[PDB]
Formats: sequence, structure tokens, C-alpha cells
Amino acid sequence: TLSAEDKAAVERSKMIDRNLREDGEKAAREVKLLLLGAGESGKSTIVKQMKITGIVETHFTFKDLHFKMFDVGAQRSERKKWIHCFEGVTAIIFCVALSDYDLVLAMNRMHESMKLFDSICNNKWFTDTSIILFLNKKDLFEEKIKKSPLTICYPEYAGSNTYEEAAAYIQCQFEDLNKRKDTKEIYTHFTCSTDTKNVQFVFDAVTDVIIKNNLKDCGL
Amino acid sequence: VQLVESGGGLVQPGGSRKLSCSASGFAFSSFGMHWVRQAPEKGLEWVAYISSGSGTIYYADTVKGRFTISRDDPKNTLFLQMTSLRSEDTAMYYCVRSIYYYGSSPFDFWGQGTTLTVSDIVMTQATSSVPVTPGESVSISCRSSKSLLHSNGNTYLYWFLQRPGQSPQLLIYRMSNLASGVPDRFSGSGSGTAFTLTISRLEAEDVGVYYCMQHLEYPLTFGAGTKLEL
Amino acid sequence: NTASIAQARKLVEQLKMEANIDRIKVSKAAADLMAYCEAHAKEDPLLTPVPASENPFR
Amino acid sequence: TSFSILMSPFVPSTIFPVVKWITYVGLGISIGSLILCLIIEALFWKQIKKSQTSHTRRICMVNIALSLLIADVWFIVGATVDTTVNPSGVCTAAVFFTHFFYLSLFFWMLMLGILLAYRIILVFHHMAQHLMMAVGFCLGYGCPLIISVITIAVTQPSNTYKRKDVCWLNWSNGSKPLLAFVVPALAIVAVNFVVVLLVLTKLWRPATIIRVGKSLLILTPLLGLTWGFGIGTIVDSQNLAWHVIFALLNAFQGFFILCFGILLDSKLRQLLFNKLS
Amino acid sequence: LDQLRQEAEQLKNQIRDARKACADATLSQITNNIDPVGRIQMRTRRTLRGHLAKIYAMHWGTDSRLLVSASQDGKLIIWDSYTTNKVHAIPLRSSWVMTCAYAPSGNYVACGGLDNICSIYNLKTREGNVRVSRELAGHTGYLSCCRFLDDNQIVTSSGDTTCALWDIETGQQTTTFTGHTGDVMSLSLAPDTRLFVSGACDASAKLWDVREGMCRQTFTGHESDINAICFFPNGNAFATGSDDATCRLFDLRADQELMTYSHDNIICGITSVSFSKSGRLLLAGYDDFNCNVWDALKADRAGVLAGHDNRVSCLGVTDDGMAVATGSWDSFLKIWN
Repeated sequence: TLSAEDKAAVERSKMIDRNLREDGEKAAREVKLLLLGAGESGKSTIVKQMKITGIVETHFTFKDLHFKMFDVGAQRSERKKWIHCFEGVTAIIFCVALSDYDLVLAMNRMHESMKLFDSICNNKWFTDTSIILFLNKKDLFEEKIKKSPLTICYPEYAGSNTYEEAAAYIQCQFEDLNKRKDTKEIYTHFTCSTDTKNVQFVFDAVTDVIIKNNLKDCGL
Repeated sequence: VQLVESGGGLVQPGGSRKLSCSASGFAFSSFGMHWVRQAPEKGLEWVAYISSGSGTIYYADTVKGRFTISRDDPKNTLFLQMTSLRSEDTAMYYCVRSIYYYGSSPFDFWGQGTTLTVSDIVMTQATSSVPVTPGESVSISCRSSKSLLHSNGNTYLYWFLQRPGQSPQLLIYRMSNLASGVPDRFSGSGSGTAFTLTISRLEAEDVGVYYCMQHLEYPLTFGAGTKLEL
Repeated sequence: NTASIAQARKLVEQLKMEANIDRIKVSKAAADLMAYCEAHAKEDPLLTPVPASENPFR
Repeated sequence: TSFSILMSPFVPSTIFPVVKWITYVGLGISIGSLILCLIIEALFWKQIKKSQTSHTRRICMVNIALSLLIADVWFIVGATVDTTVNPSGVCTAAVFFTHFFYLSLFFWMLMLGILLAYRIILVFHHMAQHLMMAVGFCLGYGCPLIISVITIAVTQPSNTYKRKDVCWLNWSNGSKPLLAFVVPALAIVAVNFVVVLLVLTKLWRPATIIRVGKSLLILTPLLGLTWGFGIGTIVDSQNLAWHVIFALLNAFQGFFILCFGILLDSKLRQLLFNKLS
Repeated sequence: LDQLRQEAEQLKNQIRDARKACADATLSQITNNIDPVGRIQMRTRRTLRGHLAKIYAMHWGTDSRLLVSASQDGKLIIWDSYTTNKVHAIPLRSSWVMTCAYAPSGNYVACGGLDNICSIYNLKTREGNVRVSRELAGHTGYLSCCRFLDDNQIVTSSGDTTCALWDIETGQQTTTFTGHTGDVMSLSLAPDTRLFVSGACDASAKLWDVREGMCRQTFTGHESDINAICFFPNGNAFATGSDDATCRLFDLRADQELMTYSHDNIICGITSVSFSKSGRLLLAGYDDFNCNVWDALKADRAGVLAGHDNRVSCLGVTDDGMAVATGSWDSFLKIWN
């Protein structure tokens, strides 16, 4: 009980749906990552080397996967109004520096960096989303601890005053603030300025979250 | 927007012909296409329809089996191929564009028409000729053998104007609505199988032949024609 | 300083524009809204569904 | 009419008041449970096309549920028809139905197992949805339409296509018809056990105990692990009483699938509670 | 400096006195006796399928048949409600897009998002497609809302305490608006296309004239970020959605909040408010997954469109009131009547 025009309209609508679904299906095979860190964090070096106003949509192609690194550092708004839009990202990449282990910006850098890592961990949108962590500026740290007592920022540690001991405290204290090891896990890593490990670590974390996804898609 | 016919000429009965259409200046792969023909001294005749997606085809009762319509999107071209030519096919052809979605205007632009020289609702006109002088108003009619008012609220009458040496121009699509590029002094309408066209304040270049068409069910059939005279 | 003077001038301008307004009671706004909602309540399908024939969505 | 007559060529009289009865009771729940599954499965099909995994898996579940339902009903037919009243007709049709649909359910289990193995091993690879459904249906209802058809073709001429006492296959120094049911039914159990072991290595990161325990529960029945019990009663005449274990664990698979493969998914649970409750 | 401070204090005191002088009786002390809408046993008639991600905005056309809706996937669809047909699909330039517009004469659309820019597309072309005609830049923070004034004028707002009126023909801001303190998230254009009211994340609303650039009013009364704003179709009032689990209806003359919609057992956000054609329904979306319908004159009860299984994000009505469309985070849109 249709004219010719109605049949043509139906044909046009169905064609639109076919192309729409094809494009939407291809647009779900991407990898989405959000970059965060403190101000003056040295995150510029990581952003340039790692490769893995409004928004700086840094696009990369690595291991056949399309990494959308959203750098949102140009924004001057509360994160509570525009972060939830990324709730489908596989990963949050976090950058903090070792060098300011006792350098007071006011107090010091590490306390506020730890506040940021804690705030990102227990954020209710990021219940099931992994957080990959970079600690950076380690050579200047190994040079600089030669004069600092290390106890300025952490007046409860009394360990051996070598590089590995203080670095182990830094890494453990960063990994400490997870309240929800049941669903997400935090991965710790220190920036390897002469290596491409900064890429491989992030790639491996993304792969692991993807396998977890495809495995809990079967009901497990 | 530009549409151009091509591929005509003189052909004996039998053999085959292929009329092509080259389009330029618009998005070719989103419209639907028709071929419409006209007698050497008389009214028009529909031939074929092809649509978007290459899924719907319709032909004429007089030609079916001898004809084949096709489109090519990447190159923006249209084709109609015919076999076993007869004397009733001596005519002049045209491609016509038309796109269907809520609120579009079918038959918006006509091509130029190629010429082919070869050695069932019924719609007629009411009169033959009305002498016309500039400064006066004119009106023309048609009648049809069956209703054109479909179920969904439309009325498929199409009103066209032709001038000597020119191609048709979409005076009226769907018997009530005015096309783009045409003066507002024109108007057209219809009734229960009785149809009309009006031109107020007649000017020069408003003297020619006026044509009616239906589009309710395939195939499509025309009248014979009405002409004003200066 | 210059910044304080500019801020004070901006505050003066904004509060002068906001203060000099013809204002009406909230009850008058409520009454007008009620009257409007009552007047145009016949051509409204969602409040009173169409009887299944003039409704293209049935 | 034990459930073990699917597997065992012989059932001891000494235990007929028990091993037979268990069977019946189990079927009573199984069918009565399985139908419910499919009905619930029809209600929420419109929000499932979230990825290719969701759709493919839940199609496999639909097939397993229906195949088990019909197989068990027609087996109840085959057991409940008197062999001394109707020499032909309904008895032979019952045997056919049991064989075909029982092959069907095992094959669909194999399909779900290969799905999960595909998703984890080769992480990054994608094929079109329609090819997936085509392969799934042509293998799930595939070989079942070859074996239960060929089986009759050679078996009928000698009239070895029935047992004397129960309208089901029997073998005695000759035609071997349950070796066209027993061997397939078990050759998939091995694959799905491997599947569970493969997932457990990923799940055990070092509630590590609770996650692995829930995994073992959710993939014990639905992948066909319980059928292995019958490997103890198809190699011994009268070991002790393994028959009752086989009946108690295998005749209630429908309840297993409904409680685990259905009531364990969180989103489906919430949707059911919002809709029906 | 000191004289300016004293003048500002005096003007603020005058504003406070004016606000206090108009708080004697309100809608529920006047219109609570009006006849309830009862139970709106309001059922799906069509499910517009197609969205592969969340929905963030829809807008109804002027023919009550052609609809526009857009996602955080990067698509903006012009679609047919009567026969559930898709007429146009428009790809976008940046997927972080949070508002859409539909031209009143029926020829253009517009979009905007975090990338700070407002874009304008033209429909009725002779060449057979929909193309972008304008890109407007000059804001600094994210762009949250946009409306058409006419075929050549467009109003935008962003997260900077800034709003702007833009000449479409030339690309130059005719007059820009500053004076908030927090991010501005939305605006809702007057029926006369001369005004606009904008909500900003300081429990703030501000009223602005398009021709001049001056602001004339600021309303307060909320406790967190205000997410969605709309306008009463006669130009006397507007309603805002807050993230502290309440909806509000302010007047553009009363200089205060008129009503608040809230309940004890509701502690979730409001992502959109819109009205119906007659105004006797206020349809508001929440995060509790329900697209509730309020009796907008009593704030009393909630007819419920419990159809969705995720967060609500947008909802709107037609110009003749035939249908309502709700869009929520479940990748589906529902046409209801």
C-alpha cells in the first residue's frame, strides 16, 4: 500500500543505516588513552618520546593499533565536568618526576603528585580502567641524592643511602594508594630516557586490559 | 548543475542503440534517474526508471524486454540500451534527475535531449490551442482516466513547459509546488482527475507548449499537448 | 592598583545594570504559566493521545 | 531406563529401584528448567549487539538450550514406549530423535569453547558477523544431520537398530550403534577442559581464590565436563555404584545452565530484576 | 576605587532587597490545585536504532517530522520520525561534541564541543549534499551550547565565563559577553530571537541581550555544576538542571529561583530538562536511568519512561507536540506518544 516515493525513501534510509553501522563498527577498533600529570612535571619529554586550544589530539599508529593520546593540558577547568567523556578509554598515562624529591615549590612536588595519583585511582568513572605510571628524571636523582639526606620529604624512612633503596621507596610509595586491587591494578615504571621501554610498557598494559575485556565478555 | 545527453542519431529498424548521459556539477551518486521521450511532432512518453542502490528498475509497457537501464556512480554516468527498434520509437530523449526523501522536488532539472531518428492510466488534454496576447492571463487543463491521489496524502501530477528549440522546465512538481529558477507568476493545481495550470500577466517567452504527467504507478503515461499562440 | 580599579568598575557596571530592572513577583509568573498551559491544552498529543487514526505514530 | 543407558550397554538389576528413578527425576527438572531459559532468552535480545563476542556467545547458548530440550523430550519418548506393543513406527522415530539432537548439543558446546579460546589467544583479529553466524549454524546443526542419518542407513537392514527391552541403541558382538554416540559426546570434553585450564592461568594473577572458584563453577557444566563421569561405567560391568554418580551429575545439566550460564551475569541479572521483578 | 566599592555594595544591597521583595507566594501555593496529568502510560512507538555510542544532543525540526541527533561517536543524523527513515548523515570534525542546532527556516544546522569552535552546515544545496559553510573561532574554553537567531546570526557559549553573538556572514563577533566566574555550559534562545539565558558552574544563571552585549540579570541558588538549560516557549521563564540531584525553574523577571524538583530517594544528576508544547509536562533526565516526566506546575509526581538501561543525556518535543524523543547513554533513541 505504498507509492513509489515511499519505497525510494525506505531504500535511502536502509542504505544510510548500512554505511552508518559499518563506520561505527570500524570506529570501535581504536585504542584511547588520556594523559595526565602535574604542572611543570617534565611531562613534555614523556609526551614527545613516548608516542603511545581545546584538546591536543595526538594521534599515533603503533603495532597496527591507533593510539589516540588526548592531551588535555590546555584546559583550565575542573576535571569533574569533562573527564567522564573518556570513560571508555583503556588507559590513563600518568607522568611524575623523581628530581623534585626534596625541592619545595612553595610544599614539595612529590606530595601533590601523590595526591593526583590517589585522586585518579579512586575516581568513580575509573573503577575498571587501568592507570599506567611513569616516574622520571632518574639520572639527575642519582646525581642529586649525593647531597640530600632523603629524609626531608619522608621523615619516617631510615634506609641505606644509595640509589636503588630510595628509588624502591619512591616506587612503592607511589604504588601504595590503590584501594581497589580487586578490579584495577596500577603499573609502576621509571622513564628510560635511552630506551624505548616507555612505549612497550604502555603497549603491554593496553593489551592486558583488552584481554580482560574479551574474557569478561564471556561471563567469567 | 549540468546534465548532458549523448549518443543519438539515425538508426534503421533492428540492431541496437545506447544513449548515455554525462552529469557534472553535483553529487551524482545520491539521486534517482529517469529516461523520458517525446514524439517528433506530439506529446511525451515515459520509458524507464532506475534508482539509488541499483535495486529498483521499471520499464514501459510498450518496450519491456527490448530495453535496459543502468547507472555508474564513480564516473557519474547513466545508460539506456534498446534493441529491435521500430517506427514508434522515432523521438527525442531526455535524462531526468529526481531524489526522494521527505520534502524533495522530483524532476527538478532536465537535460538537453538527444535525437533518435528511426525510419495503464490514460491522461488527455481538454483543449488544443488558445490564442494569447501579452498583458492577459492564461490557463490550461488536463483530464485523467484514474485517480492520482495516493493513500499517503500526495497528488502525482507534474506540469512542464517547452519552448521552440528548448528543453522542458519543471513548472510544477506534484501539482501544487513551485520549482526553483521559475518566476512566481506561474501557478498550477488539480482536482479529482481534472488538472490545471495558470500563467498570470503573460509575457514573452511565456508562449509555448504545456505538458501534464502522472507518477502514481509504473508505467508512466503522458497526454498530447496544449499550446498558446502569440 | 589598576587591576583593583578595573574590577571595581566592572562590578559597578554589572550591579548597576542588574539593579535597575523592572521585576515581578514569582506568583505572577506562576499564574501566567498556569494560564498559558491551560489555554493551549487541546492541540497537545502527549497530554491527550491522538485517537490512533490522526496519529502517524499510532 | 537409567540415564546410564545412553552410556552403559548394561545396568545392574540390583540397583533398578535407584539408578532408574534418579534419571527420571533429573529429566523432570532439566526440561522444566531449559524451556525457562529460552523464554528469558527471547525477552532481552534487543540490547545484545554490543560487540561480536556477546552476540556469538548468546547465539551458542540459544542453540545449546533448544538442542538439549528436544533431545531429552524425545529420549523420554524412547524410554516410555513399550517395545512389545508397537514393533515399528514410534520406536524407530524416537531412536532417531535421540541420536540427532544429542549429537547437536555436544557440538554446540564445542562451538562456545572455541569462541572463548579464539578471543583470548588471538587477541587482535576481526571477521564479519555474518560469516560467524554462518559457520556457527553450519557446524552446530551440521554433522548432526550426517551421523544420525548415516547411522540408520547401515543399521536398518539387519534390524540391529533397537534394543529388545528399551527403544534405544544396543550392541552385542555385531552392530555398534552407541559407538556413534559415546565417542562424539566425549571427544569435546577434552577440548573444553583445556579451555578452562587456559583461562585459569590468566585469572590467577600471582580474591584470587574466589575468582578461580567462580570460574570453575561457571565453566564446569556449560562446556561439557560432567559427561566424563561416564568413562567409568562404559569400561566396567558393575564396578560399585558409579552409575548413581553419573545420573546425579549429568541428568541435571539444565538446572546447571540456568543457575550458572544465566544467573551469574550481572547486567542480565539486573535487567531481569527490573523487568520481571 | 573606594567610591566604586561603596557603589557596588549599595547596588548589591538594592539587588538583594529586590530579590527579597518578590518571595511571598509561589507556584505550589497557587497552581497546586490544577488537575493532575495522571499516569502517562506512554509507550514506545519506534526505536530509532543506529547510534554506536552515547547520545549527547537532539533537536526537533520545524516540520515536526525531520529530527537531528548527535553522538560522542562523531555523527549527526537528520532522520524521519513518521516512517523511521534516515534522510541525512553528517560526519563531524571532533567527536567531543556536546550540543547541536537546527535552523528555523529549515536550511542549516550547527554543532560545537570541546575544540572551542562553532560550525555551521548548509542543507538545501543544488549539488546534492550537506556541506560546512562556517567555522567560528575566538572562544578560549570548551564550547557547550549554540542556537540560531536567523539565517545569518548565531549565539554560542563556552567554558570561560564567555558568551558571544556571531555574524554568520562575515565570521566576526558582533558582540561578546563576559561576567561569570565559572564555566558556562548552556543557553536557551528566546522565542523572539532577541535574548538568551546561560547557566554556569557557579550555581549561576545570566540573562543577556544579543544586540548590545550587556548582561541584565544573574540568578543563584544551586550547589554544584549546572549541566543543562532550556527555555519556556513563551519567553518568561526557563529551567535548569543541576548536578546536586535537583531541577530548577527560574523566571527571567522574578530575579530568583521559582521551583526545585527533588525527592529524598533521588541523589543522582540531571542531564537535561525540556518542556512539552503545552508546557504541562516537564520532561527531565537523570542518572538513575529514568527519563521522568514531571507535572511541571506542581512538581508533585513522576510519570516514568522506564525504558533505558543507562544514563539519560537529552530529550525534546516537537513544535506541534506530536511526539517526544529521549536519548540516553544506551546508544538508542526512543520516539514516544
